[PDB]
Amino acid sequence: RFSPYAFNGGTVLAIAGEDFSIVASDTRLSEGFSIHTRDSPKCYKLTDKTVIGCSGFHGDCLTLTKIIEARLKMYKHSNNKAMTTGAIAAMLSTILYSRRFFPYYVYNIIGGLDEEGKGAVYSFDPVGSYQRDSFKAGGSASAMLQPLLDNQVGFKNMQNVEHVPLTLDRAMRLVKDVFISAAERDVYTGDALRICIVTKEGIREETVPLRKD
Amino acid sequence: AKRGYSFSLTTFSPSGKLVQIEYALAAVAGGAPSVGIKAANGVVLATEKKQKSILYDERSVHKVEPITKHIGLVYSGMGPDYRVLVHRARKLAQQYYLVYQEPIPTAQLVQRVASVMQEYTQSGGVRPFGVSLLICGWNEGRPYLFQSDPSGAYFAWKATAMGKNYVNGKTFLEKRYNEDLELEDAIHTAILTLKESFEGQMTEDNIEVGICNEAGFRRLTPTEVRDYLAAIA
Amino acid sequence: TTIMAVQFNGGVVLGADSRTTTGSYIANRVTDKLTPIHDHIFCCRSGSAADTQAVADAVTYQLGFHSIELNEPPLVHTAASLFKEMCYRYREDLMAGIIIAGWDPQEGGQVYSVPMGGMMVRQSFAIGGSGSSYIYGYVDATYREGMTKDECLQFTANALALAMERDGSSGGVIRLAAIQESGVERQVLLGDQIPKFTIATL
Amino acid sequence: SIMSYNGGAVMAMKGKNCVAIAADRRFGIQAQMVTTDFQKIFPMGDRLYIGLAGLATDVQTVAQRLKFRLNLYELKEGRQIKPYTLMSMVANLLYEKRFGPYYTEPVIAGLDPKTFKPFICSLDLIGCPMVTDDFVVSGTCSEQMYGMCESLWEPNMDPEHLFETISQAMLNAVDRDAVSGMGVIVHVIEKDKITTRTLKARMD
Amino acid sequence: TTIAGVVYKDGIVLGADTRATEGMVVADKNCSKIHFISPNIYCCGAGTAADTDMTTQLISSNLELHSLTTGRLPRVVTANRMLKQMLFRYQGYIGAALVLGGVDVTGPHLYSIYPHGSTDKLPYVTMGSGSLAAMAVFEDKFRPDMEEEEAKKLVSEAIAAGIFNDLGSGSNIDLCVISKSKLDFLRPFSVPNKKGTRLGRYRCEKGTTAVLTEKVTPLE
Amino acid sequence: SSIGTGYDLSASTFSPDGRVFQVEYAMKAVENSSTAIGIRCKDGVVFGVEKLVLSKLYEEGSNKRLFNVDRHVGMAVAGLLADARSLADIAREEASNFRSNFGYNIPLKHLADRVAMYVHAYTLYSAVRPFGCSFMLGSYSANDGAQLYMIDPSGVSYGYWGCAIGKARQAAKTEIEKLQMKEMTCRDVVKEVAKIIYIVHDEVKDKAFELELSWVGELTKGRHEIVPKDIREEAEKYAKESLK
Amino acid sequence: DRGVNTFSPEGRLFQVEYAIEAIKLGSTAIGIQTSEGVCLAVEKRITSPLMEPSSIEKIVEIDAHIGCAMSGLIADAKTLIDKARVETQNHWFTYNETMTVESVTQAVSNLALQFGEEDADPGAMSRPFGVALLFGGVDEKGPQLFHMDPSGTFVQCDARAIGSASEGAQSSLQEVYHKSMTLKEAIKSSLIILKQVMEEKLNATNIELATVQPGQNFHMFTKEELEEVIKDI
Amino acid sequence: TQNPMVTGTSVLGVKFDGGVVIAADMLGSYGSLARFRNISRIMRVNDSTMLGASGDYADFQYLKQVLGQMVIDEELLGDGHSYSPRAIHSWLTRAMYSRRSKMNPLWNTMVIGGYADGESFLGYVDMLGVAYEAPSLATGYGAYLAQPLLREVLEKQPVLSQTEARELVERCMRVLYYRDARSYNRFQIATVTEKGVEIEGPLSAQTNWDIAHMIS
Amino acid sequence: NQYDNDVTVWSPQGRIHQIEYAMEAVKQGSATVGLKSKTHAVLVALKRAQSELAAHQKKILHVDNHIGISIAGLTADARLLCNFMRQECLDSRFVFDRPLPVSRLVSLIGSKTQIPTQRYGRRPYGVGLLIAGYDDMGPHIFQTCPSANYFDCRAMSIGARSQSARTYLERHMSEFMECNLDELVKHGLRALRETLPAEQDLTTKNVSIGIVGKDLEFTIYDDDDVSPFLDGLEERPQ
Repeated sequence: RFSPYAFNGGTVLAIAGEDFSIVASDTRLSEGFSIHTRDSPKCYKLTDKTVIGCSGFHGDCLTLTKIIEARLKMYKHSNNKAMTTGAIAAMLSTILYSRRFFPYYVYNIIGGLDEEGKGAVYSFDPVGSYQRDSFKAGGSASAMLQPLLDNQVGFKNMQNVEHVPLTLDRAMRLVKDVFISAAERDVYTGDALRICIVTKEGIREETVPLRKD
Repeated sequence: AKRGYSFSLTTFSPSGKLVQIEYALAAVAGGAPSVGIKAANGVVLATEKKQKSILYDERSVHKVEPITKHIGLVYSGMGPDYRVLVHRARKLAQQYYLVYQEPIPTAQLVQRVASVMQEYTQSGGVRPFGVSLLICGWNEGRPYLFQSDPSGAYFAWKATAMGKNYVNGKTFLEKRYNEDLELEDAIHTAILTLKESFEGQMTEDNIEVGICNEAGFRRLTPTEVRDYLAAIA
Repeated sequence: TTIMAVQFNGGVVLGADSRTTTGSYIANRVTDKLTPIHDHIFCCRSGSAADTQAVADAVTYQLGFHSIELNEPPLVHTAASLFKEMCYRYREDLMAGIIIAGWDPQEGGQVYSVPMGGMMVRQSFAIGGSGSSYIYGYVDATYREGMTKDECLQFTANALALAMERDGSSGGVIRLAAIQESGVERQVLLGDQIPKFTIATL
Repeated sequence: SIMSYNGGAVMAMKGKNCVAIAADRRFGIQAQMVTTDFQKIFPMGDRLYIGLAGLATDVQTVAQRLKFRLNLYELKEGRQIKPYTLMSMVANLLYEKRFGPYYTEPVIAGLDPKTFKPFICSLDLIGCPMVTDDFVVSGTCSEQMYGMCESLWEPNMDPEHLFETISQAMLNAVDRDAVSGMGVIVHVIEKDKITTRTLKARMD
Repeated sequence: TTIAGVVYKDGIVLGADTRATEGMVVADKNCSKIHFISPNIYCCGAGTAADTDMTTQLISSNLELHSLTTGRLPRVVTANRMLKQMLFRYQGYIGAALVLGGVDVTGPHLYSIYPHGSTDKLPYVTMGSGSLAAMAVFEDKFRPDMEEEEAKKLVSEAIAAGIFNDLGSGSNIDLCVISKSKLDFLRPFSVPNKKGTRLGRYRCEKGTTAVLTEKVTPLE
Repeated sequence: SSIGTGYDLSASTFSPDGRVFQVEYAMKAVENSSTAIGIRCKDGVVFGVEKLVLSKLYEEGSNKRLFNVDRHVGMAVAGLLADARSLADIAREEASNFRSNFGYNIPLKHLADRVAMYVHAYTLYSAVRPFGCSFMLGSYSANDGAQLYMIDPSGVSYGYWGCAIGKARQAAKTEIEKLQMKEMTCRDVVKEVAKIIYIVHDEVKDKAFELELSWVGELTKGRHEIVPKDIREEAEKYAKESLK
Repeated sequence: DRGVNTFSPEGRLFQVEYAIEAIKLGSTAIGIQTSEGVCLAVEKRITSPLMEPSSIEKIVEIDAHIGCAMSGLIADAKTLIDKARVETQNHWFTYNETMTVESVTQAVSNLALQFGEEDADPGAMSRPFGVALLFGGVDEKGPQLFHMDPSGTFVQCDARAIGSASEGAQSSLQEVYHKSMTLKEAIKSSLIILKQVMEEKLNATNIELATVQPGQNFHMFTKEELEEVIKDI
Repeated sequence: TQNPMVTGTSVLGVKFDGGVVIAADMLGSYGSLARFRNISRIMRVNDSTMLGASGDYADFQYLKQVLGQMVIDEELLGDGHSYSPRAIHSWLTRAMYSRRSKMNPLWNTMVIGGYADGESFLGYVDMLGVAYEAPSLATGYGAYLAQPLLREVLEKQPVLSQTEARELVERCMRVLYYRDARSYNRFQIATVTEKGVEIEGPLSAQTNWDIAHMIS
Repeated sequence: NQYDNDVTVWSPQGRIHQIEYAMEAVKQGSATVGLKSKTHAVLVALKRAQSELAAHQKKILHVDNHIGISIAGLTADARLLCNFMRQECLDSRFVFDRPLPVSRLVSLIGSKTQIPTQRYGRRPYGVGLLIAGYDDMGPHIFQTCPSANYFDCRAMSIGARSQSARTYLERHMSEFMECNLDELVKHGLRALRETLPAEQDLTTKNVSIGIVGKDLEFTIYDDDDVSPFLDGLEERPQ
C-alpha cells in the first residue's frame, strides 16, 4: 500500500556541564542505500539558551521544528518572555503526545541552560516521555556512543578514579572522538560533524569533516 | 447568505386568542366557495373555479387534486398555500404505503396533514396556512369527509360549506341533507348549493367536481359535468 | 473493449467495439460505447460499465447547464475538463478510461484522452481499453500526417477489426462516428462488412 | 454460525379456520443448556402471534421494539392490527438495519380480525416476507422441519387434527437437532379460544 | 432465479420463475418475481430478494408521486434513471438485478439493470442464476417484430430452460404482457412441475401426542 | 418617494408603492462618491477614476479604485471603498474557480453575471444589507473583442460603450456622447478619458484630486495594466491645456 | 429596543457602559502594592446577623502566588475566577511553570467582549460581566497588582479601590501611599480607608483580608490573626 | 493517490554559475507500456523559478493548476513582492506533508530550480515531506546512476559554466536511456537565469551501440 | 435616531450611522503618531492613566519581527484584532518561510473588518490602528479604521486632539524621506507634544516608542529605555 514513515538515519548527541551545553550531530541524510545530501545538520537553534536536535524521519523533523518556532513566538507575545529550556522541554512533551496514535518518528534531544545558568540536557522519545540527564545519545549510532559516555563521563566500572567534573575542553574532544568511531561502523553516520555549543555568551558552531563513504 | 428566524409569529393575545390564526380563518372566508357531501354510497367534492378573463386555460391547473388512488382534496382561500399541502399529503400517503403496504386510511391522512398545519402556527418565522381543506376517501367499506382548518384542528362532516357565504351554505345544506342519499343525487345537491353564491351562470368550465367511491377517487370530465349542470341530469 | 478517436482537418472520427464482458460471459454483444454529451461532443467509454455511464450522464448535466449560461457552443476542452475533474477526484473509486473527441467553432476537431489516473492531454489519435494493447504497433506504423475524413474512417475501422480479432474482451460489431461543422453522422459495420484479414495457415 | 449460537426452532401451520404456532423452549449458549423455560412466541393482539428464532438477544429486542410500534399503531388507529399490516411492520423494522441486521427469523401466525381468515408467513434477517398456504419454518433445524411438514400436512384440517400434525412435525425434527429441544410449546388459535399445550419431549 | 424480457411489434413480454431458495433448499414454491412499478411499467427481479422488494417499492412510490404531479403517464427512462442513480450510489451493496420493461408514448422500452448501477437497452435481456439457459433460447429463436402469441411462446421456453437446467430455478412460469392498450398479467401461465400426490397417508390419529399441561383462553 | 415610517429599515421589506428603499439608499452612497469613468474603444477599454485626496499626508497610490480581478479583467469601483474591496475579492475568487474547473480564462460576460448574482443575494434578506458600491468590468480578447460591463448595488449588469458612475455621472455622459469611441484607437482615448474627469471635477466644492488610469486591449496584449507614467503625464497635460 | 453590540453617538457600547454602573452598587475593595507584598481588603457587608460570615468570600485564590478581590455581581465573578484557575493549571501542564500576574489578568480579559446574538455558538454569552477585579500576586518581577473592568481594559496599579465608595477611597489612597512604605503600613492604611467608607463599624467578622508575599504563599487572615491589626483603630 | 497509474521517470537538476538547469524526458509510462511519448513534465512557475516532477503525472497536473493560480493571484496585486525559489519550495514541502498526514498523498518527486538575488537555488521534495538543498539533484533511477556522475564533476569543479553544465546533463541523460527501462530518448532542457525561465523543445541524446559486436 | 441601531440599516442620505458611531471610539482614545523615513518606521504613542496612583496603559503592541502596531480606541477590540494579525504572520512564515509583506496583511484586515459591517447583530471593530512595518519595498505606515477602508500614508496621527499633530506632520512632510533614525523619532514625539495642553508635556512615564526597519527588528521602548529619545528636546513653544 503506502508507508507514511521513512528511515533517514542520523545520530544526535548532547552533553551537559556546569556552565555549558554541547549538542552535536552528523550532516548525512540518506534513504535505503543512497545518500540524499551531505550537508544536512540536525542541530537547530531555537533561542539564545536552547538548541534542539532531531533524528529519524526527516519529514516529521522539518514540520516539528516549524511547529516549535511558531509556538516560541506565541509564548513570546502573550507572556512577554523568552521561553526557558525547561519550559520548551515540557511543551515538546505535549506536542509529541497530541500525535499519540499517529506518532512522529522522531528522537529529540534538547540541550541548553536552565534558570540558574547550569548545563541541562533533556531526552525525548517518539511519544513524549522526557527526563533530565547529564548526557544522552539518540539515533542510528546511539548504541555505539552511549557505552563510551557511560565510561568516560559517568565514571562507571572503574575502581579508583578521582571523579573529575566535566570541562568544556575535554567534552569537545570527547564528542569528536566518538563520531569518528561511529563513522567507521555505522553507515548512516559520516560526511561532516556539526557541534553546537550553548554558553552564557551565546551559540557557537563548529564543523569537522568525517568519513564520506 | 440567509439566517432564518427562530421566534414564533403567532402569539396569544390579552383576550386569549391566537391572532394570526383568526386572520387566517378570514383569508379562507374571502376565498372561492367549496362544498363536500358524504352519501354512504360515496363522497362528492365541488368547488368554484372562476377564471374570469377567458384567456385562462381551464384544464391546465386544477383545484380538485388527487392524493392517492382513493383520496382527493378540495380547498378554499389561497391557491399557492394549498398546492404545498397537496404535495405534503401526497408524500405522507406514500410514506405510509412503504411501511404498512396498505392504502392510507382517510382519518389517518388528515391527522398527519393537520400536524403539519399545527407546526406552522408554532414554528419560528412562519405564518399559518390560509387554507381550509376538504378531504374525501374510501376505506373499510365506508366513505369519509373531513375538514382541516388553519389552526390544525380536524372535524368529521356529513355535509359542509367553505369560502364566501359558507354560513348561507351550511344553513342550505342542513335543510337539503338526508340520510342514505345516493352518490349521483349527492352531486346534484352539491352543484346546487354552490349555485347559491355564484351570480354568473354556471358552465362546465366555471366549476370543478370530483367524486370518491368504492372504485376510487377521480375527477369528473367536463362532459360529465355538462350533463349534471343543465339543471337536471 | 477497444475505443479509438482520430483527428482530421474538418473534425474528428470516433470508433468503438460492442462487447461488454462480466468474466468470460458476454452480457451485451452490441453495446453502444459512443455516448453523446452535446451537439458535437462525443466520448468513448472503457472500464467499469456502471462507472463510465454515471460520469458521462453527469458531464452531460454539467456541460448542458454550462452551455446555456454562457450562451455559446461548448468547447471540447471544456467537456474534457469536466471528465478530468471527476476522474481525478474519485480516482480510487472509479475505474474509467474516457476518450473525449468533438468539434467547436473556435478550435475545430479535437481529441482528448483521459485514462485511469485522471490526467488530460490532447492527441492526434487516442486508443484505450483492453484490446488497444494489441494495436499499438499497427497504429504507429499506419498513421499518416494529414489524412482526409474518408481515410480516417478506414484507419479506425481497420485498427478495431485487428483488435477485436485477438482480444477476447473485444468483439461484436464496429460503431463509427464522424463529427464536423455539418453535424454528426454514424454508421455500423456488420458481420460481413468487417475488414477481413487473412488467418495464418500452413 | 451466528444463528447456531443460541439455537431454536419456530413453526407455523394452516388449518381450516384455525392457525397453529409451535416453538422449542431451550435457551443455551453453544453447547451448554441454561434455561428450560424460554419464551419465543409473543402475543400481538389476542388472535395474532409472532415466533422468533435465532440469536436470543435479537429475539427479545425485536419483540420489544415491535410491541413499541404495535401499541402506537393501535392508539393512533381505532382498530386492531391486521396480519398483513404486522408482516409489513416486521419487514420495515428489520430493513432499517440493512447493513447490521438482527440475527433472527420472524414467523407470524394468526387469524385475520373481522374476516376470520388464516395467515402465515416467515421473514429473513433483513426482512423479506413470503406468504404460504401450508407452512413456514425458521431456525437451526430448518431442513429437518421441512421434511416433516412436507409429509404430514393436509389441506383442510380441524383444530384437533392441526395440533397433532404440528406437534409431531416439531418433536421429530427437534430430536434430530442438538441445539434445539427441552420441551415444545404449541399455541392453537381459534376464533373462540386459544389452546396452549406444553408437549412431553426428550430432555437431552 | 430466471428472469427475462422481450420486445415485440406491439409491446413487451416479461418472464419469471417462482422458486425462492435459502442456500440450497427451496423456501418458497410460489413466489412473485414480476413487480409492479406503474400501471404501464413492470419489472422482474433477481439477486437478493429483500433488496429487490424494497428498491422496487421505493421507485414505484416515487413514480406514483411523479405521475400525479405531472398529470400524465410516467416513462420507462424515468424508471430507469431512478434505479440507475440509486444503485450506483451504494456501490453494488444493494444486490438487485432488475429487468425493466414498459410501454410509453414513445414506444416499448426494455432495460437490464445491474446491482452496481450499469444499464443496458436491448430488445431481449436475461438475468439471474439461470440466465445462461434463457439467453441461449433467445439467441436461437428470436426475430424482430414478432406476434404477441409468438413472443409469449419465446419467453416461456426461455424461462423453462432455466427451470430444468439450473438448480436455482424451478416450479411455475410467470408472464407479464404489456402493450399500447392492453396489459395482461398472467400469474400462472405454465405449471410444468407438480408434486406426486401422497398415496400413503401419514395423518396422526387424535391423541397420539403426550400433553403435560393444557390451558384454554376464551375470546370475543 | 418619501415614505419611511418602516418599509425602509429592512431590505426584505417592500414599500406601499413597490420599492426596496434599502437598495435605493445604497444607491445614494455611490452618488455621493466621486465619478468613475470608463469607455470602450475599437481595440480595448480604458478606465479613469478621480481619486479625491482627503489629506496630503497620504502616499501616492493609496486607496486604489482600480483593481485586477483577473490577469485580463479590470475593475473600476465607485461608492464605499470598504464594500468595493470585498466585491473585488469575490470577483477574484470567481475568476480563480473558473480556470480551476475549465482551464481557459473566464469570459467577462459570464464573470459579470456571476458577481451580479452575489450582489443581488444581499438585496433579499433582513440579515444582510446591500452593497453600497457600483463597479465596472472591462476586458479584451482576440475572439471576444473589447467588452465593458457595469454592476449596480441592486445586481443589474449591462453592456456599455461608455459609462460613468459617481457624483456627476449625468455631466460625464453628455461628454462621452460627443466622442466617436467606436472608431477611435485606445491610445488617443486616454487623452479624452482624462479630459472629462477634469471637466466633471469640482474645484470650488471638492479639494485636490489624483488621476488613475488603466489599459486593457491590443496594446497591452489583453492584460489589464496600469497606464505608464509617460502617457499619464501626456493625458494630464492635454486635460489641463483645454481647461480654459 | 436595541442589540447588545450597539454603539452610542459618543463612541462606546451601551451594555459595557451599563455594566460599569452595576459595579457602583457592589461592595468596596482596596488593594495596595508594596515591595514586601500585595495586600487585598474588602467589606463582606452582612445583611442579617443570622447569615454565616465565613460563607461570604470576596477574596479568592487562583494559585499559590495569586489572589483576587471581586466587586459588583458576585455570581458573575465566580465564573471568571473558575476560568482563571483552569488557565493557570493549563499553563502549568504545558510549560511546567507558574504564570505571571499580567498573563493571568490578560487571559480573563479575553473573555470580556465575548457576547452576542447572531453568528455565535448556542452556549455563548449574551451580556458582559458586571465585575471589577483586583488581581494581586507575586511573580518573577516581584509583587504586582492589576485592575480589570467589564470592558477588558487591564492595567497595573500601585493602589486601587473599586466598589460603591470607590471615588472617595481613591482620593484617600493618594495622600497616604508612597514608594518606600512597608507591608504592615499597607495593611494598616487599608483598614483606615475602609472604615471611613463603610456604613457599619469595622469588625473582625465584618471584613476580609489577605496578603501575597515573596516569602510564603497566599494567606487568608483568620479571625484571630485580624485582631493584631484591628486593635490599631 | 494510493496507486499511481501514468508515471514519469527520472528528473535531473544541477546549478551552475548564474543559474540552474533541469531536464526530464517527455514520457508518461503506463506500467511497462510507454503510452504518452510527448508530454511536458517540466513547468514554469513564475519568472525566476521552475519545477520538474517525477511519478504520477495526473498529480503533477493538479500541482500545475494550484501553483499556476498562486502566481497569477500574486501578480494581480502588483505590490512589488514575488514568490522566491525558497518560498515555492517551502510551500511544496508543507503541501506534500499535509496530504501525507491525511494518508492520501500526491505520488510525486519534485526538483525545484530557481535564481534570485544573484543566488542559484536547487530544492528536493518527496511524496512524504522530506526536503533539503543540494548542488546536484536526481530522482528515481537518476539518484542511482545520474547522481554519481553529477557528484563526480562537482567534486573536481564546484563552479561550472552554462555550457559545461549543459553537456553534463546530456551525458547523464544518455546513461539514463541505456539503463532505465521506463526512459525515452526525447527530453526538454529547462534553464533559469537573470533574464528569465527558458525551456527548449524536443531533444534527443546520441547513443552508441558498438558493444553489440564485441561479444565473441 | 431610527437608523442608528444596526449596521444593516441605511440612512436616507446614504450613510451607516453605526460605522460613524464606531469612528467616534477612536477619537475617545489617546493620540498616537506614526511616521516613516526611507529605512525606518517609527510609532510614537501617548499613554493615559485613570489615576496618578495607577500605571499607564499599553499603547504599542508586538505583532511580528518586522510588523508592529499602535492602537487607539477599545482595548479588547485591539487585542482581538492583534491576535488575527499575529496568526496571519505566523501562517505565512510557517508555509512560505518568508516574512509576510505589510501590503498583504493590511488587505487581510480590510477583508475581516468588512464582514461584521454587513451582517445583522454584528458590530464593527471600534479601534483604529497605525501599522508600522518593513519589507522588500521599504518602510510602511498604514492606517486602519472601524470601516474596512485602509490608508497608505507618509505620516499619520489618530486619537484625541490629533488635529494638532496632523497639521505639524503636513508642514514637515518633505523632511522625513531624507531624515535619519535619531531625528525621525524626534519628529514623532514633537507632533505628540502638540496634542497636549500648554502646561503639561512629554515624560518618561507616558511615552512609548516602537521602531522597525532595515537595521533592527520591532522593539518597544518603555520607561528607562525612552530616556535617550527624550533627552535633547526642542522644548515646548509658548
